[PDB]
Amino acid sequence: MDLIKYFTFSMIIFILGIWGILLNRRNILIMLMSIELMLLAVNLNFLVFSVSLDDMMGQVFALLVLTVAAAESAIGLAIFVITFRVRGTIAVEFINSIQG
Amino acid sequence: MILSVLSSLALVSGLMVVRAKNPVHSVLFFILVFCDTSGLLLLLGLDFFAMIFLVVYIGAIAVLFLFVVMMFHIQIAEIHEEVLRYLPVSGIIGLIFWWEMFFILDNESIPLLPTQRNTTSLRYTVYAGKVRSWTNLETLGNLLYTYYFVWFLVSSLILLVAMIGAIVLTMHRT
Amino acid sequence: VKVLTYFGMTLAAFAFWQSMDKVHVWIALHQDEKQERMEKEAEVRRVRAELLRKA
Amino acid sequence: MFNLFLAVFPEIFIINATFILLIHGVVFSTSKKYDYPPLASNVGWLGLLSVLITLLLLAAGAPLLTIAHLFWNNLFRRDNFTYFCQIFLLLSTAGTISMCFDFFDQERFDAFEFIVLILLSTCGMLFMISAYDLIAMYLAIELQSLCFYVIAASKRKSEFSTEAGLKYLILGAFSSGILLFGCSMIYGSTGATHFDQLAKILTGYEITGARSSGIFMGILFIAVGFLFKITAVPFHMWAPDIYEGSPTPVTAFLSIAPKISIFANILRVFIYGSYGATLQQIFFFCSIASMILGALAAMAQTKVKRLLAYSSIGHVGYICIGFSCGTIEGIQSLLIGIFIYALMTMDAFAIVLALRQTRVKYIADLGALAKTNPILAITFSITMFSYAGIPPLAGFCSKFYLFFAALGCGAYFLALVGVVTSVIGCFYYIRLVKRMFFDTPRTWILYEPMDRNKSLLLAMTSFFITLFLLYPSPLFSVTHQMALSLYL
Amino acid sequence: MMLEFAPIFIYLVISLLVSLILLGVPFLFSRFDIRFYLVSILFLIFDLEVTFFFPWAVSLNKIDLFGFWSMMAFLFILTIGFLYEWKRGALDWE
Amino acid sequence: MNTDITALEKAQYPVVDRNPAFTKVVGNFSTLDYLRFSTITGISVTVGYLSGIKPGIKGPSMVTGGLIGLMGGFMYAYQNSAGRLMGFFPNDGEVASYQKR
Amino acid sequence: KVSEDKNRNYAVVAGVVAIVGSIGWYLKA
Amino acid sequence: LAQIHASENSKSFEQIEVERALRKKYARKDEDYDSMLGITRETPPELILPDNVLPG
Amino acid sequence: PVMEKLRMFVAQEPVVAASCLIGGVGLFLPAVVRPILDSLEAS
Amino acid sequence: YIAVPAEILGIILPLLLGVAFLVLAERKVMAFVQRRKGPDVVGSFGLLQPLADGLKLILKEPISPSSANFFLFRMAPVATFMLSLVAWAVVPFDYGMVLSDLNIGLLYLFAISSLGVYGIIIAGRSSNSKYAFLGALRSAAQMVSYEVSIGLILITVLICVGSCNLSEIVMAQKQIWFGIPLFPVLVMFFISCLAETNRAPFDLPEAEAELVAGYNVEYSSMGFALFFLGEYANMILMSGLCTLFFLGGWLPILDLPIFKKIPGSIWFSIKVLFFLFLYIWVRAAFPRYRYDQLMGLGWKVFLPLSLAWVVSVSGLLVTFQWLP
Repeated sequence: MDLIKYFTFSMIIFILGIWGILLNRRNILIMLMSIELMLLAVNLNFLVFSVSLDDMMGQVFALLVLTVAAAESAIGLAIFVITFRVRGTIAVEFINSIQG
Repeated sequence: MILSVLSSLALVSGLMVVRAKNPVHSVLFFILVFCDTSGLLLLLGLDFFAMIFLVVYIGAIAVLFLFVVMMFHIQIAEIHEEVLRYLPVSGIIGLIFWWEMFFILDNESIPLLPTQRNTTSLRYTVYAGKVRSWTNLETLGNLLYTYYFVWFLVSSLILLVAMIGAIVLTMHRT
Repeated sequence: VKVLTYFGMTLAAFAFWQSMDKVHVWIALHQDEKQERMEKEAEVRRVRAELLRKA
Repeated sequence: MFNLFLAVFPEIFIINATFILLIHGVVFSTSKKYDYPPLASNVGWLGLLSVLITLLLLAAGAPLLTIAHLFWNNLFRRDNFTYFCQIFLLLSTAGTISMCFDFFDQERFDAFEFIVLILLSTCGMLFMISAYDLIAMYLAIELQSLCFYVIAASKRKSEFSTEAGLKYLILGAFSSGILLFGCSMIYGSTGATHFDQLAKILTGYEITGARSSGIFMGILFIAVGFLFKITAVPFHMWAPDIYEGSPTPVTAFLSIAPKISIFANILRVFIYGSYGATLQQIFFFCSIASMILGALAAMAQTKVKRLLAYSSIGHVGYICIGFSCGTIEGIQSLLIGIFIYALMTMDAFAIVLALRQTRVKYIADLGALAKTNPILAITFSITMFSYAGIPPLAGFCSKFYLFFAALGCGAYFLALVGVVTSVIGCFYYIRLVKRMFFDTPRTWILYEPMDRNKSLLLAMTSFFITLFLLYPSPLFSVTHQMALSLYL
Repeated sequence: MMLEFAPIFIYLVISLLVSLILLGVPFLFSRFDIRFYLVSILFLIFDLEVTFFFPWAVSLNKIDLFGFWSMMAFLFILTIGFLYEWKRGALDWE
Repeated sequence: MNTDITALEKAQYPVVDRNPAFTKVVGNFSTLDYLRFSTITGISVTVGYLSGIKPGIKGPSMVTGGLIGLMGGFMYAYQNSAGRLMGFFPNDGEVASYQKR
Repeated sequence: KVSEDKNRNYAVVAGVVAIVGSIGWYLKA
Repeated sequence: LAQIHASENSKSFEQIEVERALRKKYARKDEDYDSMLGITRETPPELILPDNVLPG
Repeated sequence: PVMEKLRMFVAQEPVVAASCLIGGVGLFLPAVVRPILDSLEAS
Repeated sequence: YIAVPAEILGIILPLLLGVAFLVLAERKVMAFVQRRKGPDVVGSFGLLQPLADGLKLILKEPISPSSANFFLFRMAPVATFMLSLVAWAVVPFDYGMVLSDLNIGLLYLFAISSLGVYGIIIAGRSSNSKYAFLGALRSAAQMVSYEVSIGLILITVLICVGSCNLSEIVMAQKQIWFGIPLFPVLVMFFISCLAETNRAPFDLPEAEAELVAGYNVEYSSMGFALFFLGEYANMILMSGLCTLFFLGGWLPILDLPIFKKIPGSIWFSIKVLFFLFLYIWVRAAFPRYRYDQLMGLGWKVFLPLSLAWVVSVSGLLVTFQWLP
């Protein structure tokens, strides 16, 4: 039952990311962290499957997804900083001008 | 059992990432979720990935999150909302995703039920593979830079874009 | 939260994961009924399409 | 050893030229001696030259791009379909760059890093087209996406541009995570990431009763990611806001090139892999939703950029109808629709960038344009009638297929949706012609004449739009070639 | 083998206990600086560079010249990034 | 590192040399190859000069454009020469020199 | 009597080289 | 008013060219990119009119 | 006259010059010396 | 596994004593350089001064300011103290004398180094004092900056050895110590260790006179003690790494029977003691940099040199096929 238990560990992290999106409509920083939780869960999936199949391709991709996650976080927080610097606040009511 | 302890720690720590009032605490609970993930990786025998999750996720990414969040001094009013009203929608979404994905492997990967018989005596050992064993580190390093070097280089291009975009978006030179 | 609150939530999560273990054993125990039901539904579809082409 | 890299000569050249331009820009923009010169136009001209040399290298080396195919097999796959897709992508990028010099000079947008990021994303889309493994596909998609996040926020003091970048990063990272979860399910279920291995594993079975739910959901999540990328409803709401909030040359670039590259990916992944009906029903239902929602939302718009965004959503619906039918003519028509929509969009954004020198924002700003600039009002009316699909303009071609497949794959509800949404689209397109020709406003806006680059591009695209149906043989032949080369 | 990690865990628990004994016995008697974001970004990039060097350094004897030159190309791209950052004044704290 | 030059689409002309060495391909450069090289380099120098006037850096811009053109023109000439030696492009002169030496 | 701007002269040479080279390129293909 | 008009009308060809280039140089601005570079472009004095002719 | 410009560049920035030299030897040896050794071994 | 706690205690307790006495030795050597005597009244030759200061500190009343971060404020010194203690599980003192023979021990040390920043960051933020917070941010930035150079130097050594096992790294120096060919690398490593332990000339938290309040300004009694003890335990560790990586660990100076008579733990201790003397000698010798100067040194001097040395060592070993 090993494979199912590791899988459900990763799955709970993924669902927690989804819920964190669902539960933070005023908190866009936590939304970015929920996306990072989903990415972590996917990385875990790849590593667990690599072990389970005796195949190395899951580990190569896990390392590359690590690089991608780091780049995404750096750019994401830069955009957060310039959004805050322009507006003076992070409240969602100040980032809703574009619509229709 | 051990997997149950780690799963419970990660579940509570993740709830605290997505439910803490203070975003600094959220970033700190995220560090705990990454530590727990490192423990899981150690159980799978992948010690390189277990160390790298510590070095990159906690040592570098969480630090950046912490620096930004701490200097932002977010006020609790700008981000506060009551979440009792989302229990039904969270319930339906989470229940659909639970019933469908916590059991996606069950048809394909049927668990072996533990019997009251010693099945350890049927483990077949092949000593030929054990003469010169490879670590996780050198097994990965055998592939990254030769058979799959193009993806390695594309990842470098991704990092270059991150450096350029960070400078261009935020730099105000004195 | 209080430290005791984090401890109690961990205990509850541990109980949840043991319950999930019981669910997994239940699903594993009913693979044979799934297989036998699938035998019928696929064979019904065969006997069916074969009869529908006799005419 | 050196001759193996003949297969990556175009990419090597474009990447090295991008590095040269990055260094040149950063060295001479910081120079006190030259008084910190704005280098956006200089590096733009040099980068346009780099793109044209890359195009020369790629098109003149057609057989050499398939050299060492076994050595390069685990990294990418170059064939005739990729050859033509990459040529078209490079042409789109060259046109978009040529449309930016007036914006650089007059708004004084001085950042040369804009050109560098456009070139790096062009590299990423070039790698996207030849991707032949889920890993490589994801990496190239992420490179392209990160470049777009950064250029969407380029006007870093503007509320609109910062808002656009923030929504793009969150919705883009969310969709990428969903797609990556699908790749993990497929890998876990099949032990394979290469497209050939996935083809062999999945053909002959589809849903054979004992269907792998892991494979099925990997496919579903990957499909959701692709649909986000092509702005299909219900994964579309990021597109109008990002299209409006981004700087207009970014909007022009995001409207064309990513669609070419993602549709190449979709073809080589789905049409080539083999889950079957569900995959096409996904795209069928999303095409219908896209046509209806795009038509209604565009009918509600009062600003030019939003109208164009919703029009693009509707047109991707029309194009995806071709992928839904799953035949040779379906793929051919998808490719023809992509090509014609790209040329039309390039026409429309050339006009928009020309009018952005006097800050066009509303449809009503185009009042009395047939008096102040009659030949521009005619060129723009031709584009709107082409968008509406009025024969014998090039836009009819794509509309003709929609009904051809609807009566070919036997789908009359699709036909009815097409008739109603075509009528709605015609209405909101001819509303602009009414504004430029029939209205008599009290206050007029006089617009500055466009530069030579945009006038030449506009003249060529307008001649294509009016006269393509007279000599359509090359596009038909080449798209038939590409549709066949997907399998052989 | 992962057997050698168990002493590290028991060591952690004992260190925790010592920490709490030492800390407990006495209980018986609004200004954002972008330069910190920029240093964080630089550190993250070079953290990933050290990470990609670890497998390369242990695998150099098998990958030979091909592996060496692919790592050199990787470094060249990241060092172009570093030169960009240098010329833009991201390495200056005055 | 195991390698394989074999292409997906077979060469349609006499294969003078399957995997010609770098210096052999460079020495195979013809008059047309040098004409392509020179045209690309000259156009690139010219574009560098013309686009450099407004910022005031016409000379440095000329050098940058010339470098881009030199790399691109050399790559194009190499492409053509190696394709001729490998039989992918019409290679009358290569075959005439091969059948004699 | 003499054009002094050296960079201008080199640019002129490059333009002439490009024109003559394009003509030769057509003439030999 | 006569002072500024007389100053303009008596400029030589070279000074006319110098000021035409300067006028084109300073017609628009990018203060965002300037702040990124950490520089402050200043209007040259030959393009600044005296205060006695300004509307205020 | 790019010969004292190199001299000034070494005088102003000795760490950069030393890094370029050290890394340049590291790149030069496999690029040039190593094929010489491989060829000398073939004969 | 029942005797594992005995081993762990036989590591942790003598380490806490060695740190107590490192503080004393620092006060004695600085005193002697300054023509003073140093602690010599509390016990014979001042040898009971550590005990007296520790007992004084535990008898001090805790303060616990009225902050909204009561828990984090107390947890930060625990965090840093634990991190400083746990690195010693993988340190080999002699052949076979090590608690955990990790095959990934080099990367594990790098990971602990990377974790060390959080204690300082959290102490600075949880203190509810802008001076403490700013000092903490500067110290964290300095630490992460010099971690890059530390990691690239680790890569140089790994290239020479071809294994992350610390015992293997030591035993690869039997032919020659790595500090002979890589003496500049040893110099840069020692300087990067000074900057990572926040030691002179890089000790920003000590520059209170300079209008720079350190991250631990609000701490008193035992939390303040835990910060100080973690910092000093890190100095012995960084002296142990300098010894393991470049001075051949427990190996003798010369492979001769006269030198092989004294055990390997004595050799290892003596080299560690040499490096601890230099940490104190430098504190006693030079003034300190400003924050901007040491940041410039970190990014503009030590990153480029470290990267160049990686390239040069790997290229030279690949050229002549001297790789492990």
